[PDB]
Amino acid sequence: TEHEYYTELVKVKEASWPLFNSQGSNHLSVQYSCLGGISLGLGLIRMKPESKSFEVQSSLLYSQAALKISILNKDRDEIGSSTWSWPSQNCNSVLLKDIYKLQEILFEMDIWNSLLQEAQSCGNQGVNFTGDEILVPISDDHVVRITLETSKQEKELLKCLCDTLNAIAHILFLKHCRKSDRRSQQPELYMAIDANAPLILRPLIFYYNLNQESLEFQRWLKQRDISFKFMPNYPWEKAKDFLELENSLSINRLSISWRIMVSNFEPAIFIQHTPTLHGVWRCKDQYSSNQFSSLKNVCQYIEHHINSLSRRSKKT
Amino acid sequence: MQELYLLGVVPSRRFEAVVNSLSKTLDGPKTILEFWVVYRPKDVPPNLPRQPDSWLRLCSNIESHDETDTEWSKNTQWSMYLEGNSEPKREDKCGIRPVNRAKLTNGSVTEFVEKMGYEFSHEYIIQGLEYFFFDTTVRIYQTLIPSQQRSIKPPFHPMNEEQPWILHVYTHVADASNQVAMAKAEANLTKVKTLLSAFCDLKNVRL
Amino acid sequence: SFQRQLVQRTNTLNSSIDNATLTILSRFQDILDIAINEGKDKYTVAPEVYQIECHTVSMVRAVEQLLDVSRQIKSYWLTNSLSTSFPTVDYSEPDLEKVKRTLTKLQNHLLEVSLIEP
Amino acid sequence: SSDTQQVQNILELEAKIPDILSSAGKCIEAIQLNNSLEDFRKYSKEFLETVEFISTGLRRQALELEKAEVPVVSLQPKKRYASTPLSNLIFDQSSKLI
Amino acid sequence: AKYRVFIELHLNEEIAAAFVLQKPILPLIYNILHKFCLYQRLNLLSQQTFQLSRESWLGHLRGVYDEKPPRLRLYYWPQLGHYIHIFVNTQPISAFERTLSSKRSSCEYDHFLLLVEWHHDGIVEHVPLDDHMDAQHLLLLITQKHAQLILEQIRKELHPNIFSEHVGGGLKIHVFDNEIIVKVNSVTGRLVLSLSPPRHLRAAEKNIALNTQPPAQILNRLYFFCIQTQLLEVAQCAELHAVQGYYSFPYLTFSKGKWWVLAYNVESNSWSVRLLNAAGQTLYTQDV
Amino acid sequence: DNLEENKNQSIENADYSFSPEDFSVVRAFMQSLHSSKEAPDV
Repeated sequence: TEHEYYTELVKVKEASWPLFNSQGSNHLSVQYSCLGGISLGLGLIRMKPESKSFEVQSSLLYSQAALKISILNKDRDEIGSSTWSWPSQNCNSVLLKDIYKLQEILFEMDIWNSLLQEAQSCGNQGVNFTGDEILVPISDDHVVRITLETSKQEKELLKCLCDTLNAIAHILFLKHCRKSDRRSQQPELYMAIDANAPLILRPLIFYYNLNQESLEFQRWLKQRDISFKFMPNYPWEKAKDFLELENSLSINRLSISWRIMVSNFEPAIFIQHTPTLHGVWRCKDQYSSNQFSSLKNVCQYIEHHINSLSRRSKKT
Repeated sequence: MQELYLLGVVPSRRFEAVVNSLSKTLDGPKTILEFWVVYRPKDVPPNLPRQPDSWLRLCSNIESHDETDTEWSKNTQWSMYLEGNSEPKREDKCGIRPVNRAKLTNGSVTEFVEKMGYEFSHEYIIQGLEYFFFDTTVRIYQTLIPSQQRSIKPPFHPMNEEQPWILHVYTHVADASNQVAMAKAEANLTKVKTLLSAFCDLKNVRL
Repeated sequence: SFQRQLVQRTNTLNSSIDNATLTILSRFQDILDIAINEGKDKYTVAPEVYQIECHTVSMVRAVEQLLDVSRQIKSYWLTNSLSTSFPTVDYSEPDLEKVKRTLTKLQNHLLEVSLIEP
Repeated sequence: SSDTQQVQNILELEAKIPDILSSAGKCIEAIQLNNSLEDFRKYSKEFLETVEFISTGLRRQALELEKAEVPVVSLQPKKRYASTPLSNLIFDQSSKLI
Repeated sequence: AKYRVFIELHLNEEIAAAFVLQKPILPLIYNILHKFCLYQRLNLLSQQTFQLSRESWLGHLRGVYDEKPPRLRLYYWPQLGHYIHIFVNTQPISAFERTLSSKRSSCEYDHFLLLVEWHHDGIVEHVPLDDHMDAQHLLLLITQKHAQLILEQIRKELHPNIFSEHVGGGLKIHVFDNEIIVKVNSVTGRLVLSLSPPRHLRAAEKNIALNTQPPAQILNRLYFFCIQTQLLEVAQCAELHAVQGYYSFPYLTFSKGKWWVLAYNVESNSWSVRLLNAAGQTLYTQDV
Repeated sequence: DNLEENKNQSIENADYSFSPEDFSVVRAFMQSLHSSKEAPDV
């Protein structure tokens, strides 16, 4: 019985894993979350005479889990869909495979802890959760509901959206793991609420309201057909690795110029747009600069020009 | 700012194991390189405190700055420290001393110590690693002698062939009056002390 | 101190070892003292039998004590820190370009981009 | 001799211990079934080395356990946050999703 | 399978015990079958509370289980505390006692229930239970009723000037709404300006966390200030600088440009003119 | 059940973790039941 066991432990230690003794149970146990994430994880290597080969016990709930995300319709019929996945391993033993599924489960439990915990603080952007699910009300009556697993071209496009929503959440999650390093970032704290939020999801909303708003604006111009020049400059336009792209997502202001074209003679009205993540429509015409908030005020502000400038055309 | 220092000799014979250990049980490592300077007061008669700690200590991070440059002596960032003596008969519990992290920004840097009438005194380069632990932090020392005065060109000169690595736990109390914050700090350092006593022997040391 | 801890622990280990071995050898050694037969009273023989069996059980027990030590030492050799973080599937190193084109495209979805300019 | 290797060395020690039983029971058997003092002198002469070599082997392996200077108490792990392989792994899946 | 083993033993003992003493006979098993599944019902709840402690949602949850007959003690967010108890109980009623029976209808069971106390309210309301049920959902319904009582309370503390729907205190400001749903778990109402809110966040929610002043006068400040936020955007055409060199009285004091000084104003809201220095000729109108 | 060396070493906080807890409280089920069956008698 003896030689069978500690040699297996050699098989694991050879693969470089932390090992620690337990209570009176006396079995050695694996720190399976050695790559880490948030919470610590342990698992005794239970002897299994019934199968000879050993198997690791753990307190983990579901044998399988992943951060499912999906798109409700107006009737909340599902349209888009996603589920988190992992690349295949090539273990020399079943037990190590169990260790990997084990660690990935603890990992996903932690990411669920993250979105659930932020879900408290971010509700003032309109985020909701009943606890069993996380409502995210948005445009065109939809909810990007999220749930952990228990136990024509548009579909492909939305599937790509699901890829983004699923992966980027993990990336930002890892960024939060980087932020757990405790540099204590003072200046943003007063731009922050309460307090050390992961910020794992808020920017993801931020770019969405950005998209929907700019879209609505361009549709407002198209409704009466007027020339304009959209001028994007995203933070992630420049990156040489995922480490830079990781920092591309931040609380930083995102200016966007809008050289709308009206008069064929009088100068185009510059329209700065700077939505800060937390903590927006700065007009600038032939007359003087202005600072708004609602896009509708920007619209009527244009209306003063289509009106009064036309009256200027009528002056002579 | 009342710092709560600790000290711990590390023989170089076993130093790498300590690194592999700390990396697996603490935040960081963050790389540490720095160039101390001391500029000496020179006035008579007393009462000048003229204490060995009374001599001023300007500090400057130098790691990110490139070795080739020679005009780093002013262009580099700088800071100023005092570090008063530790409180008397302080044992078991960590020694505690006042510290003041001054900073400054101008093209005129070093010159000011002469403007105070102070002149050049002893200096030494520090290298090692820091490890975060919420508020508390532990830095490990190597006091390399510079290859030339105010020069940043390797090799730098060891004090001896087998220089001990000088481990140094510390934390920075915002103010001495708050025994509450003193309690939280003494607690945190106590937990750190327990955390790494398993492979090192820290102790209070008078200063 | 760090030293005296391992030292005294080593003292404990050596103590248990010498005690176990001395136990086995003593219990066996006294059986020969018990081995005598002739000239004994019939009653006197009786306790000696139980003494034999008990010495044997004591021997096998100290033998168990030895393995009990062996498990300890094995546990000590696996409580040590790893030299390095373990290798995994670093294979198929991910592209940066597609991620950018996808993010930038989706963010610009249904949007009439008009270059940049200074 | 490093890390797991000493443990494997302990495996070498493992086979010897149980036999020490029957060998003793062999020794007595020489005065028992064999009824021979000389053969008992033989196997008793053999039997003691099973004791000596294992005892000294333990004391020496333990001495190695001290020379290795492995700490007496298991360390409390930090909540490790970002080993690189985890990072490029998650990145690998990210491209896998893309 | 251990349950199929260990359970049968003692029950088979008691079935004999019915004959060892007086005849009951069958129902004595029945009762024992409930509290069993009821006591486990507490564990299956109580253990989950610990999952909500060590994991999300972290703190403000520490309902100790008790070794006596079982007794939960859930706690909550600090607020100058608050707690739920849960118990099995026995409440016989005559309404079935005689109207039933004489059939396949039990007299005494007897008896078993599920208390759910809701203290620090004086209500001690016995909220319904109906599986599926979890440690969470109770806390959810409880925060719902409790916090909504805080909502209606502050609604009473609100000015008459600003009417509010029962939906959650979602007060209007022509036309934009300011929903003020209370945060689940920890308080500080997660108000939503309307999508993504401006700086008033820090002026509100974080300021509400400051705890100073009643959560009303501050809201009063918000109603006072947001209207200014509207008008100042409307102040761009015709430089209504709203100079405060006259007075900070609620009626408000817009200026004019580009030029004793006349002072156009709005308050009722209604059209109004009050040139003043002093206080000169004034008159009001009502267009739109 | 029936009834409900120096190897004290283990990781401090442990949690999150696992450690049997091979069995618990199951004895308290039925025993609370029989202590309660005698309750009306009491």
